[PDB]
Amino acid sequence: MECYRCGVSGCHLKITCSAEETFCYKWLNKISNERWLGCAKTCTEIDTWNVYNKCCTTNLCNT
Repeated sequence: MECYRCGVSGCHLKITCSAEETFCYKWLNKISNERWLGCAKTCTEIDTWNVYNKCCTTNLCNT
């Protein structure tokens, strides 16, 4: 499965999650304009007031 990570200037990068990671987590920090996009094992959804993290089990579900 492939996900969508964010480089240093771009946010449309298609990476490949090894057989180890099959989850697509996309966290957004409406404070430090910083987001944690990548593949992980479990989910850590963070839907607060400024932060918004969403995990997926499909393809490029984090774009």
